[PDB]
Order: sequence, then structure tokens, then C-alpha cells
Amino acid sequence: TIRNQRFSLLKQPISSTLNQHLVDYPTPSNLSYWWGFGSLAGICLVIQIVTGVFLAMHYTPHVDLAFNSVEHIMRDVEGGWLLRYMHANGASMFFIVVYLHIFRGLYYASYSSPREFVWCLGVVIFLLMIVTAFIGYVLPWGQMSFWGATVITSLASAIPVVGDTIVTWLWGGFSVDNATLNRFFSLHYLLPFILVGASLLHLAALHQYGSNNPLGVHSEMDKIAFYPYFYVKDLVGWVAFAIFFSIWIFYAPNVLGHPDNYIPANPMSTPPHIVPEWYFLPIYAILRSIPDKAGGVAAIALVFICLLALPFFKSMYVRSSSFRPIYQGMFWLLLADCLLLGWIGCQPVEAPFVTIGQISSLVFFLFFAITPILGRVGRGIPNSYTD
Amino acid sequence: EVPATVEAVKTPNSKIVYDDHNHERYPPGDPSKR
Amino acid sequence: TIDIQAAAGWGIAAAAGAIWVVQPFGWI
Amino acid sequence: RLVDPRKNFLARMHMKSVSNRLRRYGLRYDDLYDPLYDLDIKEALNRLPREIVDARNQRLMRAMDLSMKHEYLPDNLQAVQTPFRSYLQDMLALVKRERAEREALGALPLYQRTIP
Amino acid sequence: RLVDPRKNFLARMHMKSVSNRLRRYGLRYDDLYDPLYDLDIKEALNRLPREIVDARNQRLMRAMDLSMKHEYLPDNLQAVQTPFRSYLQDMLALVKRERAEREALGALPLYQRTIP
Amino acid sequence: LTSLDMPLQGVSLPPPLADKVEPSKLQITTLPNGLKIASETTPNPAASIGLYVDCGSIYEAPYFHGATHLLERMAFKSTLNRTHFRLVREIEAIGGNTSASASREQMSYTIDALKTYVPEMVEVLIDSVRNPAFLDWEVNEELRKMKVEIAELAKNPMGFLLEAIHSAGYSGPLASPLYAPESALDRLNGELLEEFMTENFTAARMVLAASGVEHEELLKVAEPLTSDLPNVPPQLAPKSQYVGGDFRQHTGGEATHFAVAFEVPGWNNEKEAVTATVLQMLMGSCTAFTSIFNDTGLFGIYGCSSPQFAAKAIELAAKELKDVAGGKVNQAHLDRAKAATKSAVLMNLESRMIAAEDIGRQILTYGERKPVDQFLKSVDQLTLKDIADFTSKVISKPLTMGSFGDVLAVPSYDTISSKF
Amino acid sequence: AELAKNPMGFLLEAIHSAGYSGPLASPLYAPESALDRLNGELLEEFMTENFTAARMVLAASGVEHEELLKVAEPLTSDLPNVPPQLAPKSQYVGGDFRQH
Amino acid sequence: SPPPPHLMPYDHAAEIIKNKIKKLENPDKRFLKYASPHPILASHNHILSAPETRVTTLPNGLRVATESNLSAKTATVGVWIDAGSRFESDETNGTAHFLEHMIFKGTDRRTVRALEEEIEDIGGHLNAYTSREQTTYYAKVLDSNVNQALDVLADILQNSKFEEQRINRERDVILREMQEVEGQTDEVVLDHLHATAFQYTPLGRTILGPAQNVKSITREDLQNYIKTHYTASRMVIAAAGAVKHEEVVEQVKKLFTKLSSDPTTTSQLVANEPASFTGSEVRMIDDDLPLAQFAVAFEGASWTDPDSVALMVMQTMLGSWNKNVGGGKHVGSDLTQRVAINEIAESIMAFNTNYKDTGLFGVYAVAKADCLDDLSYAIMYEVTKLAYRVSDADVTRARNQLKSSLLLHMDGTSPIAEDIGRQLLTYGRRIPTAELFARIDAVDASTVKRVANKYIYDKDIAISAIGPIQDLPDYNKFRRRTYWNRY
Ligand code: HEM
Ligand code: HEM
Ligand SMILES: COC1=C(OC)C(=O)C(C/C=C(\C)CC/C=C(/C)CC/C=C(\C)CC/C=C(\C)CCC=C(C)C)=C(C)C1=O
Ligand SMILES: COC1=C(OC)C(=O)C(C/C=C(\C)CC/C=C(\C)CC/C=C(\C)CC/C=C(/C)CCC=C(C)C)=C(C)C1=O
Ligand SMILES: [Zn+2]
Repeated sequence: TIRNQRFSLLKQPISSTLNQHLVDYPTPSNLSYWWGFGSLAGICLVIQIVTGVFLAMHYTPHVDLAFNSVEHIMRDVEGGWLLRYMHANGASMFFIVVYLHIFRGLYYASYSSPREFVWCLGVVIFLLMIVTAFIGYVLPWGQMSFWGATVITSLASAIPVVGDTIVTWLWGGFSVDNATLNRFFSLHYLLPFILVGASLLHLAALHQYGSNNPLGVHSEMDKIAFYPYFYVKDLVGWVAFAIFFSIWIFYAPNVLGHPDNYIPANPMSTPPHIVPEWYFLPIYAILRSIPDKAGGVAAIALVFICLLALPFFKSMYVRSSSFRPIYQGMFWLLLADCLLLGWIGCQPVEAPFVTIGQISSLVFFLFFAITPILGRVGRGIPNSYTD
Repeated sequence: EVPATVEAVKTPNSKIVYDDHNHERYPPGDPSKR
Repeated sequence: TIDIQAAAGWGIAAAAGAIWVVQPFGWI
Repeated sequence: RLVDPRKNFLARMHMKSVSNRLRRYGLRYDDLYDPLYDLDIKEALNRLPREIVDARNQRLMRAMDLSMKHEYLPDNLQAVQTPFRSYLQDMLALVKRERAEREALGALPLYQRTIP
Repeated sequence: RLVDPRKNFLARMHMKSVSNRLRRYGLRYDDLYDPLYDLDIKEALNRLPREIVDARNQRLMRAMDLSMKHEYLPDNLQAVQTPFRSYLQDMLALVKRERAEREALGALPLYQRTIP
Repeated sequence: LTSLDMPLQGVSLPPPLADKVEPSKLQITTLPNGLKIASETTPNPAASIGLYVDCGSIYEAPYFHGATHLLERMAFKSTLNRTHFRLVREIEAIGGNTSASASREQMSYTIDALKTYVPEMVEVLIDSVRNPAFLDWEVNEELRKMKVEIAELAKNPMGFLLEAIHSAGYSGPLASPLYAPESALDRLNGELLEEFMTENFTAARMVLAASGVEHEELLKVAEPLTSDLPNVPPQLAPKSQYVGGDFRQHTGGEATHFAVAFEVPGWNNEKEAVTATVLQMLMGSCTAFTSIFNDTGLFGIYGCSSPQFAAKAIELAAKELKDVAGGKVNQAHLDRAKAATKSAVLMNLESRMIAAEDIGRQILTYGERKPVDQFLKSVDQLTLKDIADFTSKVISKPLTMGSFGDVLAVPSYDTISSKF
Repeated sequence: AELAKNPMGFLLEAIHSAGYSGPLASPLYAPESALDRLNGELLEEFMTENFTAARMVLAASGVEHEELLKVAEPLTSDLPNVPPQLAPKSQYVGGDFRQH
Repeated sequence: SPPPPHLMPYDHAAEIIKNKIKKLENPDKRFLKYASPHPILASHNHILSAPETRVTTLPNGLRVATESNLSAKTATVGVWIDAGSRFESDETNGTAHFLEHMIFKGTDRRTVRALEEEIEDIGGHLNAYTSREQTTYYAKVLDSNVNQALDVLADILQNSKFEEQRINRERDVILREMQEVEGQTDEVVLDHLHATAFQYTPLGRTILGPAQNVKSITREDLQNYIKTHYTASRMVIAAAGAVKHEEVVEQVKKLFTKLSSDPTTTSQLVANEPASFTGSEVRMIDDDLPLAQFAVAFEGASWTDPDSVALMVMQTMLGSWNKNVGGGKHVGSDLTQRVAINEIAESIMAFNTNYKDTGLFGVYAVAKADCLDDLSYAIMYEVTKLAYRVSDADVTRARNQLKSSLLLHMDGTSPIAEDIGRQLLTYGRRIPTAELFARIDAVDASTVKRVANKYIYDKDIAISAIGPIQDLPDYNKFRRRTYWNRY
């Protein structure tokens, strides 16, 4: 055809890019509600940025004023209790949605070819989310914030030769002080914008080949436009998420947290119980299961190494767990193991939790060690199960 | 024999039966629910 | 002569929305 | 042999469970092999007769329609399914052998995966 | 009119300066009318014979080459230049006349500009 | 309002026409420059005005190949006084329809509308023929649509074969294709079309036939726009000789086609032409055709058959020509074809379009519209001897063979020629 | 398609079918209608019924006869012995070719 | 010194085109004095004077209608019957088409050879055509053979034999046609459109019917069909041309004596089994076909609904066009302009089908696969625009074109005869041209907007598509495009 005249405005150059990437993008027609958590994570990121920008209009990154400015947000600025609870609980909702998003990708093997770059960009995003949420938790300058920042910056001391100098360089001195809190605030305003760019590249990598489907098969024969079919399906999830979010904000604003952060930071006395936010507990558990300084940090790095090497293992040509009974069973054991690790991290370091944490850590790493073996053995399934 | 699609194209059906697992149709000729 | 009615109809909506977002009942 | 179902009852249970899952959707095991996963699958699929690929594509569309509707094939249609009737493994093995021969002789590959 | 060089001496200086600037590059005044500026010029250009459009494109490539090199045409070549010999204004005016006639009778335009 | 089954109230009903209307009389006015204007009054409220020129592919030779077909495509385009857009709008404002046809020896331009819009139809029709603009972009667009019209020609085996045997049957002007090849379309331009039309479109070679208008009104509008045409002494149409031919374009595959043709007298010799038409009705894919020109004609038999059954097909077709020539046709069949000829001609004269085109075609050729009753007498005089003698002479003269499709199994021209 | 560019071969091919009747009029260059129906199994049936030992000659310029026989015999002696088939007869009739 | 403006090849060519343009600059007013591009509503009741159409209802309810033109040499006479596939049953569906095949197969007096030889002895033509609601048999003969043609028609309608061997032979011809329903995809797209739009109604069935029905057709089934439907009060005898009303009426009284006289009436059959419109679609995906053809239709109006005339004007406003039309970029129809300017279809045509109690209004188009998206936007935009913006010039020009087309298609005895028969069946009378033009003239821009708002705006649609239609917009996209959210 000859585009002499102007047809629908969506096909004009002003909005052609948005039309092809959002309104008319071909999507498998059999996508379930487990494919709606990507938009949920995007909405959570926007909520965190919007509430955070307005909270930064009232927050002071000074050790003499940080705690009181948060309390001034809660008590003085109109609706400031809502912005603070939306932001504090929004970080928990962001991790809940992203954790469900990662497990959908494990169950349906969405990391497999040709979507290896999508999974790898997701792992980078996950690291950015962890660093962003952690340094944000230091900003209120409570007892949890101070002792939380003390050890994470101390993790660099595991390096033998230059470990101490990295710790003092991260601190900006010889202890967690106003220098640490001031630089954590600047990075907490910047990393969320880097997260936006990483998510856009994440989205762009996925659009190269399209989304995976619950059956794990070629889907080019039954694709439909994202608008309005998966827009109205995502809208149901957004409203359902809002009800979930509203329950936490208005009726249980402090259940997903610890009361120790409501005590101003005291560098003299550590609390008897010292734990991170709940979404960091599984990493806490793997760290504490290794009875070594360097070994604990190495195991933490090995978690992200195993997540990065997952798409590149020589695997069988079948994706979905709905046709892989052995892999499907291992997935449910891995999910139960990740739940156990989070519960273990909330426990003090003593019997029997030391033995349980060590076994749970081994089971977690066994999942990534057995999956390539399943692929190599499973390659001969079509040649052994004959009609 | 003839394939199913060729029979459908060659023989219009005025008594189409739709899939009813998820949605039940209103009786034919009912006013639109717009 | 329906563009004029379209403008008047949308003007009512703009007025209705303005009184809805900003609710100056204590100012009128 | 451990995976052979005629000997290992665990392998027989594994074959049976996979057979029911495939039968519910009218899919064959070769239908699970997607041409975007491996460039050798794309090459093997391109060498197959048209009616083979047409039938595969029809089975994929039927299965995707059933998945969308949250229903399975009717029990009468499930009885005539052949989940493990093979059409692709022999072609795929031939393509893999040809690729290995080219590698052994130092030739350029006939096709390469685009770097994402 | 004041834009008449014969009646107004200020217009005579204006025409002389434009001619001198155009002659340095071997450009005609109608070569400054670019088809991307509006669709009427593009329609008028498409209606012109190929030999005129080919000559316009070559004068434009010569001028862009001179401008890139920080050079002017040689004085021998400058003597044979005709900066104000027209090839487009009559066709442009006809295209505008046809466009207005379509608008007066309520017809759709033969071409519209893409919303950028 | 009221439902359509109840009469509408307040409608002024015109008085009805009489059940027996006097048929009119053709008035032919010849202008000093040579243009002839003819019109008849018709009771129905529709007018058909046409311009018929004695120009076609017989005047393309040798450096205007494709001009006649392009003039038909470039009909009713932009003129020197009105643009294409304006001309289309003026026709649509009065609810008119325009048409152009191009043949080997004639071209026509017709417009049809209600009789109350005659001055607009006459003004528009004359302007388009007398003053064509021939803009380069308009010619190029129609030349693009020329190629698809030529490319599709292989989808109509009857049409494709008819042209092919015309080229293979004649030697000279009539062998010039009516659908020029792609090479001959590249050289065609506005300057060639203007030079072609100015050379051939003269007042003495044009007839303005208008069925359904008073002569006074038609003369009052047309004369002021046609008298300016210069007097160009009438020329002689080029002569075409008939020879044999063997068209063969092996495409292969399946579904062959063929057409075996012979020479029959043209529109002149006003007694043997009727025999050709009755012969066509007598013979009645498998069928017979006829394409009669001013001084010569082509009578032949079509046929599709099967790619390997072709040898039996030409044998079977040739046997019928021999069978009619011998005299194996009875009186019952002759009366069957005699009645079909009479009914077809009379039934064809029901349409105002055919009647108007019959006026122009007959005045262009014989300068006078002959009454159909004279033709009807010629049909009702033919005996079995006349038909057999005619066919006997026809199969004796050279033949024109043309096949299309799978021709490997089709027999040689010499074997087909020996059958007769 | 790249055959009409050479009027030598096109005319030489055209006059072979236009001058002969029968097997010698069968074109060496098939048209774009018999190529769509050609396939590998059609080719196999042609070879098995035409490539027989009685119609095959193995000619070698630059080799001796002993070692050539030593290699060629194990690779050709197992061909079935089929009776020679009579060559198909072609008849010259004369004819005309034209292409505008 | 520079060259003169003719030396250079490009300068010389520029002078030629500039001279041609100046030639077009000065028009001559001799050829610009009558024709005008502005549409004006004209009243010419005087020219539409036409021969009287005489209608006589017989004692048994039979109606004889004639249009006398004694100047003509030929005539067209035939029978128009209020019967079709709509009035059959599900089990009897296809009998009407079977009857059309067997109606010329010989009677008691005349065998098949006798029938054909008699007709072509006088050079006559016998035509039979059956549709969903109408059936017609008519003969085109010379003036002298009107009486003979009437005898032939009355004999085949009343004394047909229906031989067992002929039924079996004709059973195979139709069965072959039912397996060869191809090569005319226009007749197939509209057949599927009727099937899905008029679901579970008599109007949704096809004329051919199912293959099991033709397999079970016997002599008694055909005789029962004639006895049930071919009744005196459902039949109209229409003659046009060189026919005298009295002579036709006298012959009708003599020949049409043994009619069925079954008291079944066409108004009661429609009332008891009404036809309703159901929004739905059928998509026949076939990527081997080179062109895609689809039809989108709204529910239309019945024959006697006064809005049907406004729908005819609206159909002329959308127009019809194919690639071989010379001036598609300049016509008054915006939909045709959009299609012709951007070359987004092979052909486009608006249709307005009327039935006894309902109708179909829509657009049929043929296009390549890659043109489907832009074509669908253009069709829905211009159809929906009828409910928002209607120009007086566009409605006047469509009024002028509808008048001209309705009178310029009435050329010949055969078109007049069917106009007499069709109108006597659908309206019960022949609407005089003056009244028809007065109803067309009452459809102004406000009338078009009101009618479009009733039938088009925010209304369900029926789509039937075949071919490479993967890029054709789905039902929800078509449904959304029936209204504009900016108003
Ligand atoms: C550019 C966008 C952002 C800005 C400007 C921002 C700013 C802030 C500020 C000023 C605070 C201290 C006030 C308070 O404690 O409530 C804070 C706390 C926090 N932010 Fe952000 N933030 C942003 C994005 C994010 C994101 C994306 C996350 C999650 C990954 C996040 C997680 C947190 C957490 C967990 C806290 C501590 C909540 C608590 O008080 O217990 N922030 N943020
Ligand atoms: C900032 C947080 C994230 C956002 C906004 C995000 C967004 C999205 C979106 C919109 C999609 C496509 C629609 C869908 O399948 O849900 C997607 C797909 C995907 N994401 Fe994420 N994602 C995020 C984090 C992650 C993480 C942490 C991983 C795991 C390492 C990951 C892995 C994937 C995979 C594998 C897919 C393809 C899923 C499929 O098509 O089956 N993403 N993401
Ligand atoms: C009891 O103890 C503990 C806590 O406490 C309560 C915790 O919360 C956590 C939770 C921490 C987790 C899960 C890991 C956090 C991971 C990282 C990588 C944080 C390290 C990053 C920092 C300090 C800021 C990044 C600095 C940068 C980029 C430097 C900037 C430089 C330039 C731009 C040039 C754990 C494990 C813990 O055991
Ligand atoms: C078929 O394709 C599509 C999907 O399936 C792959 C989807 O899942 C979704 C829904 C989910 C999306 C888009 C999640 C993406 C989230 C991201 C990148 C993080 C948050 C987004 C931000 C901050 C917007 C940044 C983008 C721009 C252009 C900057 C301007 C924006 C603002 C000022 C707000 C959409 C719309 C989609 O089409
Ligand atoms: Zn039929």
C-alpha cells in the first residue's frame, strides 16, 4: 500500500513505536495470570519512585536529624503517614511480586533459549533491587539501620589483602557515621533510575522473541494483541494487588518489619536480635550456614553465579514443568527450601537451626547442579519412549 | 474423504454451536446486552 | 453543527471535572 | 537400560505420566520441540514435508486454544491420540550428524544463532 | 510591487546579492526548495521530467561538496551559472491550484504530512 | 414517513405515456468540416450520447504500437479546460456514466445520463476528445495499469486466442496487436499520443450519435464546439491481406486450448455476412466465434479438451466444418439457427446503449443506419444450398490455427490443414 | 529465465520442437510448469529405468586398463542385465516458430 | 556568458513542461459553460412520464401485471412467486433449488426434447432463478409468441412430470455443484455472512441446502412443495414490451386453472418464524489464496420500512470501486477516495439487502493480506462518519446518482418485467417513478444522520472473511470502531 494519506493516529510516526511495542504487540493467547507480575513489578517501581521523591522533600540525611525527620513525616506533614507506609510496605510488595515473577520463570523454564539474555538482565535487576532496598533501610537511622549497614559494608573485609581498605572507603571513615548515611542517601536516589533503565532493556530483550507460554511450545499460530486482552487481564491483577497493598498500608503497616528500627541508632549497644528485612532473609541464611568469613561471602556470590549460569546449561528441548514430572517435582522442593531458608534466617544462630540451615543451603545449590543432569538424561526421552 | 475445514467452507451452517465451557450464550435473536 | 455541541459537551465535562478535583465548596 | 520403560517400572511410570499430559492437549512429544530453542530444530523442521509441519502447526493451535479455554480434549478425541508417534527425531539426528561432520573438517557452519 | 527589481532599487540590490550567493555554489534558487519542507514541493518535483530532477540533484551534490571543502566554484564556471532560471515555480503553482480546487469541492487531499 | 406499501401523499404524478408510441426518424446533419451528427428521440427518460472515430490499431503501424489502447485508458482524463478531478465531479453531479472502447478499426466515447442533462453531456464529451491535456503523470499512471491489463490476458483463453489468430491470420495493419507488448509500452508518452490523435482525429472521421435527444437541442450545443475543426480530405483505410497462421505458445501443465479459424467476407458484400452470422448460430469448452471487419472477417471454432485429448479435439472440430460444408444439416436445424439469428438481433436492440452504438457504427461505415428489416429478410432467404456452398468455400481457403497451453500433443499445422 | 538473453540458444532450442515431431521435439529446457511437479522421487524412477549397464560407457583418457578394471569392476559388476530398449523414433515434418 | 535556455538537455526539457503548464493556465470558456461540479437537486417530473402498468387481480387472487410498449418487437413474460429457501423447513431445505433444476424437464404434453425444441424453434429464452424469498421463471420471446410462451410457463408450473430417472440424474448434477462450491468466492462470503448473521432463523439457510437433503429428494417432495407454496395468491404474472393487457389476462384465465389454492399466506409464515440479527463472525483462514475477501454487515431494514430508501442513498454515498475504474481518486465517495488514493484494495462495494422483515447493510471488499489493516480502518471510519458528519453536497450527489441509476438500469423488456414482478411481491404495487424520486428527495443530511445513528452507531456487526486474513482486525476492533469517543 501507498501511505499517501493519514490513517489511524496510532500508526503515525508520533505514536508508531508505542503502538508496535504496547498496543498491538503479538502475545500468546494462553498466558495465565502468572504472566501479570511483570506489569505489577513495573507498577511497584513507579510507586516507589513517586512516593520516594515526595518523601525526599521532607527527609534529612543527617545522623542528628534522620530519625526525627521520619517521625516528622509521620506526624506533621499532612498525609505523610500514608506516603511513608506506602513506601515502606511498597518495598515489601515489590519483592513479593518479583519473587513470584522469578519462580514463574523457573517453573516454565522461561530462562531457556532463546530468552537467555532476558534472564541475565533479570539477575542484574535483582541485584539492583537488593542494593537499592538495603541502603534505603539505612536512611531512617534506627537500631536496625545502623547495625544493618555495619556488617554489609564489613563484608568487603573478606578479601584478604585489600578488604580492610574497601570497608573504610565504603564507610567514609572508621565507623558507620554521618558520612555513610549521607552517601547512602545519594545512591538511594540514583539506583532507582538505573533500575528503570535496566527494566526497559529487560523489556526490550523479551520483545525480540516474544513471551513464553504455559505450554512451553511455539506460539506463533495463536498470538493476539496485548491491547485490550492482556491489558484488561493485567488490570484485574492491578486492582487485586491494590486490595492486597491497602490491607498492609491501612491495617497492618508494621507487621512486615521489626520494632527495633523505632529505636534511634545506638552505636554502643547492639540489639539482642539483629536481622534484615524479610526479603533478605534467604540470603542471610546461606551466609550464616558457612562457618567461615570468606566462605560465607563466596556462597552469596555463588547464588548469583548459579542464577546466571542457569540459561546456558545444556538442557533438554522441553520447557514447561507441565510436561516434565521430575523437574516439576524438584521445583516444588526448591520453593519449600527457599521458604525454609527465610524462616531460618529469622532464627538465632544455635541448634538445631545451624544444621537445618546447612542442609537447606545444600539443597538450594543442588537444584542448580541437578538441572543440567536432568537435561542430558532427558535428551534421550524421545528415543526411549516409542509409540 | 474431505478435510473438516473444506467441508466447513463448502457448507455454510446456520446452526453454529459455540464453546460453552466458559460462557453460556443468550438465546439467538435476543437483544444485545450493550 | 455538531462540533459546537461537542465543544459544549466537553466544556461541561471539563467544568464537572474541575469542581471534582478541586472542591471549592468552602470558597463559593 | 535405566530409561527404557520395558525394564524399569519407574521409567514406565514416567512415560505414562508424560503420555497423559500430552494426550489431554492433543500434543505429540515432538510438538514440544520449538524452532527458536535450537537452530538445528529450525533446520530439521525446514527439511520436513509441508503436510508434516502443517499438521504440527494445527496441533499446536488446537493445544493453545484448549490451554486458553482451560479445557482438555474430549475423551473420545483423547482415545485416538498418539503422543509418542515420532516425526522429528530422525531428521534432527541427521542434521546434528551433518553439523558435526562440518565441524570435524573445519568448515563454516551453515547457519548461526543471532547474538541477542 | 516593491519586490520588483525594475521599479525598486532596493529590490535590485536584494536580487543581486542573492544571485551572487547562489552563483558561488552553482545553485539555482529553485534548488533551495526542499521536498521535505512540504508535500506540495514533493508532488511538484515528482511531476517534473527525470532530466530536470537529475540535474537538480547533481547541482545539489556539487554545492554540498563545495560547502564541505570550504570552496567556491571557479570563476570560469561561475560565469556560465544561471541562478534564477526556473524549473519548479510553474509546476508548484499548478499543484497548489489543484490542491485548492479539491478543498473547495470537499474532496480528500491527495497526500498529507506524517504527524512527527 | 409512510411505509413503502402505502402510496405517498402529495406527489405530482406525470401523465402516463400511450401504449403505442410512434417510433422516431434518424436525422443526420453533416457539418461543412465533415462531421456527421445523428440523433433519435426516445420515449424513455434516458439519453446516450457517443462519439465514434474510425481510428484503431490499423493506423498504429509502424511507430505508434499501443497508442489506440492507451487512448481508451486515457479517456475522460484532464483536458486543457478542466482537470480530471473537475471532470469526474461534473459527471457525478448529474449522475452520468462514461465509457470508452477501442477496436482494430473503431474507437468510441459514450456518456449516459437523464435527457435533461444533454448540454452537460455534449459539452463534456466534445471537450475530452477535442482538447486532451495528455499530462505526463496521468499517462504514466495509466501505463502502469496498462501492464496489469496485458498481464491478465493469459487468464482469458478465448480472449488470448482471438488476438493471437488475428496476428497469425493477417499480414499488415490487421496483424498489429490490440494489446501491445511491454517493450512497445515503454516508448509511449504524451507527445506520441498527441501526435497520434491529431493525425487521425478529424471531423470527417467522427460521428456524434445521440439516442434520446431532440436534434435541435443537440445541434445547438454541439455545433459551436465542432465547426472549428479543419476540413481534412477523407483518406483510404490501409489494405490487409489474409494468410494462414500457426500460433503456438507452449506453457504446459494442463488444460490446453485451441481455435481454428477461416476467412469470411467483411461488413461489405451485404449478403454473405448474414450467412456468416447464421453459420455461427448453426454451429452454436467448445463453441464458435466471429469477428468481421469492413472488408474481411474471421469465422472459427473454439475448444478446450484435455492436454492429451487435443488430437481428437481438432479432428472432431474439423469434422463438423466438413459436415456442414458437405450438406448434412437438415432444414430443422437451419430454421433453428435462422430464428436464433432473428431473435438475437432484435433482442439486442432493446438496450439504449446498443442502439446508440449501432447508430454510430453504421454511420461510420455506411453513412446511413440501414433498417433491421432488410437484415431480417436476408436471414429469411437462406436455403441449405447457400449455407453449404458458403462453408465449402470457407474451408477451402487458408486456415488460422492457434493453440495455448500444452501444445506438445497438439498436432502440426500441416495435419490440421489436410483435414479440410 | 536467463535464456532469452541469448538469441542463439533460444532459437536453436525453438526450431528443434518446431521442426521435429515426437521425442526430439521434447524441449531440453522444461517450461515453468513441469518444474513444479518435479521431485526427487520422480527423478529416482527416471534413473532406475534409464541408467542401466547396457546404456553406460566408462571412458578414461590417461589411465591404464588393469588398475582401472581393478577398481571399477567391484562397483559395477552387480548391475542387473536388462535387454536394450529400442530408441524412440522422431519424425521430421518441418514447421514455423514466431515470438513477438 | 551562460548558455541560452535551450542548449542544455535539462534546460530544454524544463522549457517544454513550463510551456505545457502555461497552456493549462488559460482555459477556453466555450467548453466551460454548461457542466458544473456542484451537485444541485433538480425536479424533472415531466421527463419521467412512463407507460401505464396495468394490474389486475383474478378471482382466485392471481395478479396479472403488464407494461405495454407496442412499438417494441419483443416481449418478456414470466411468473414471479413469493417462495424461496426461507419458506422451506430444515428437512425440506434445498427443494426450491431442486425444483428450479427440474422445472424444464418435461411435462405430460411435452418431453424434454419437445420443450427445448419448441423454445428454440422461435428463438426464445427460458430463465429460472430462485433466491431466499423469491422465485421466478420467465421467457424472452418475440411479439407473436407471447401466447405460446404463456402456455409453456403454465404447463411447466402445473403439469411437470418429475421422472424418477431424471430426478436421480439431476440429484448427481447438484451434488457435483455442492462439492464444486469454488471459483466464485463472492457468492461464498455472502452465503457465510447470511449463515452467521441470521443464526437459527429461516433466512440463514443456503439456497442449495445440505447434501443429505438433495440425497433424499423424491417426486412426492417436489409435488408437495408446489402444492404448498405455488398458490394463486402468492404468484404474479408480469409481462413487458409488445404485450396487450387484455390478451395476457384472457390467456392467464385460460391456462392457470389447476393451482393449489393452499391457504398458506406469506405474512403468517414470516410472523411465525421471524428472522433476527446476531452479532457474530466466521473467519475462513486460508493462506494459500492470493487475495482476501471479507464482508462486514449491520442489520438493515425491510422492504417496506421507510428507512430503506435512506439506506439506498447511504449505499450510494459509500459507493463501489475496482482497480479498472479510471477516476476513483476524484469521486464524491470518501471511502472510494481513501481506497483509490492509497491503493488498499482490489475492489470495494457497499450492499443494501432487503428482506420481508429485516435486511443487511454493509461493505464487501477484496484486498491483499498486507492491505487488510488499513482497509478495515478506512471502511469503519467512513461508515461511522455517516452518524456524525454528512455534507449536503455529498447527500445531494448521492441522491442524483441513485435517481439516475434506478432509471438507466430499466433498459430492456426483461429488467422492466422483473421490476414489475419484484415490486408487486415486496410492496404489493409498482411504485411510480415520481413517488420514488419524492421519497429519495426527502432524504436530507439530517435524515442520513438519524438513520445511521439507528442502524450503524454502536451496533453489533457480522463479519465473514476468507483467505489470508491473519492481519484482519478481530471482532472487538470492528465493534469498537462503530463509535467515536471524541464526540
Ligand atoms: C528515586 C526513587 C526513590 C527515592 C527518592 C527514595 C527515597 C527514600 C527516602 C527519602 C527514604 C527515607 C524516608 C523513609 O524512611 O520512609 C526512603 C526509604 C526507603 N526506601 Fe526509598 N526511595 C526511592 C526508591 C526506592 C525503591 C525503588 C526501593 C525498593 C527497592 C526503596 C526502598 C526503600 C526502603 C526499604 C526504605 C526504608 C523504609 C522504612 O522507613 O522502613 N526506595 N526512600
Ligand atoms: C524490576 C523488576 C522486573 C520487571 C519490571 C520485569 C518486567 C517484566 C515484564 C513486563 C515481562 C514480560 C511480561 C511477563 O512475562 O510478565 C518480563 C518477563 C520476564 N522476566 Fe521480568 N521483570 C523484572 C524482574 C525480573 C527478574 C528478577 C527476573 C529473573 C531473573 C526476570 C525474568 C523474566 C523472564 C525470564 C521473563 C520472560 C517470562 C516469559 O515470557 O515467560 N524478571 N519481565
Ligand atoms: C545482620 O546482618 C545483616 C544485615 O543487617 C540487618 C542485613 O541487612 C543483610 C541483608 C543484606 C543483603 C541480603 C545483601 C546486600 C547486598 C549488597 C551488595 C549491599 C552492598 C552495597 C553497598 C553497601 C552500597 C553500594 C556502594 C557503591 C555502589 C559504591 C558507590 C561508588 C561509586 C558510584 C563509584 C544481611 C545479609 C546481614 O547479614
Ligand atoms: C506486549 O508488551 C507489553 C507487555 O508484555 C511484555 C507488558 O507486560 C506491558 C505491561 C508492563 C510493563 C510495560 C512493565 C514495564 C515496566 C518498567 C520498564 C518499569 C517501570 C516503568 C517506567 C518507570 C516507565 C518508563 C518509560 C518511559 C517511556 C519513560 C516515561 C514514563 C513515565 C514518566 C511514567 C505492556 C504495557 C506491554 O506493552
Ligand atoms: Zn443450480
